[PDB]
Amino acid sequence: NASATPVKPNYALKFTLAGHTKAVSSVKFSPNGEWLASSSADKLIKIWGAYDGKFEKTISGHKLGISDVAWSSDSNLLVSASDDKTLKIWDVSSGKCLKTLKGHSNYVFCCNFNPQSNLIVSGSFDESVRIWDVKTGKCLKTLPAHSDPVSAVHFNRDGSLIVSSSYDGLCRIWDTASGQCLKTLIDDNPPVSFVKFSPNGKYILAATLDNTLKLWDYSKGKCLKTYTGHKNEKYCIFANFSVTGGKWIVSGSEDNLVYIWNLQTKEIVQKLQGHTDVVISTACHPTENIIASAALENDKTIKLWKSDC
Ligand SMILES: Cc1cc(=O)c(C(=O)NCc2c(F)cc(-c3ccccc3)cc2F)nn1-c1cccnc1
Repeated sequence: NASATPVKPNYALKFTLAGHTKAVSSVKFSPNGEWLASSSADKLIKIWGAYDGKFEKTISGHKLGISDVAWSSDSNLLVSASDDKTLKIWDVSSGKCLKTLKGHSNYVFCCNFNPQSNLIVSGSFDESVRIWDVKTGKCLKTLPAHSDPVSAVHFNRDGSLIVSSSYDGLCRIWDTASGQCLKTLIDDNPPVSFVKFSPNGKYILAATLDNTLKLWDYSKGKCLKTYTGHKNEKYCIFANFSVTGGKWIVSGSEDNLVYIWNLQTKEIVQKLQGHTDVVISTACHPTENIIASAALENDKTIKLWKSDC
């Protein structure tokens, strides 16, 4: 009683990046592919070579831990989101703080530039989404987005839309220009710990704290794919579309592994072993089949992985 008679990636460890003194929170590749930025509970941002993993510099100034970091499209600026209730805009070359973005009334959890990089979007424990002017550092809009902390914020491919997620169990799609809510994605209502648009902007990938990732057609409000087998019941774990080779979904996990799924078949195709604590963050290199992963305080390292597809 059995059946009658696709390629997988082969990610392998290349480098372990040590230096953070507390849990890592977020890793992001620069758009130019040259750098990896890491944020940590240790209040620091570190910059590493994306290709050889070589430590470049520490950027300091936040008064408390950092949950997230994000690059401008020209790779020249970073924004960071901190428990000190601020975001900071950094000149990466000089390491200098250009602007402190003040307005959130509690921890800032998540941040992103728009592709244009004239705006920053932030989400906070204060349950709001804010849109900031990069040039002036002024808050342009406060969206009453959620009824629990905002876990993720992301612009789509042309900057016209924002997606937000919250532990309130909702994903919302916002019109950037007006700040008006275009769509709420909702029955079981598990907390939403992470969301991002697909690179093509047609789909959103949402992580829920029932050990599940789902690919939504948000226009149709229909779930097209489900990815599971990993552990996620507590943390905001960054997930990704890997598009440089085979079409994969990449995520961290509370079982200390990096999970890679076939986007179409939803099968687990790789589990990357090596981290010694929760893998809180994954990132995919913009041009090469390279993954960065980072872990919580029993580990505190970033790992770089390479695949042939
Ligand atoms: C060039 C390019 C290549 C990509 O692989 C993607 C992208 O989004 N890939 C993820 C992806 C997919 F591979 C397939 C499905 C899917 C789901 C159900 C049924 C049928 C298909 C959904 C997905 F989200 N995007 N771009 C891109 C990049 C920048 C601006 N425009 C486009």
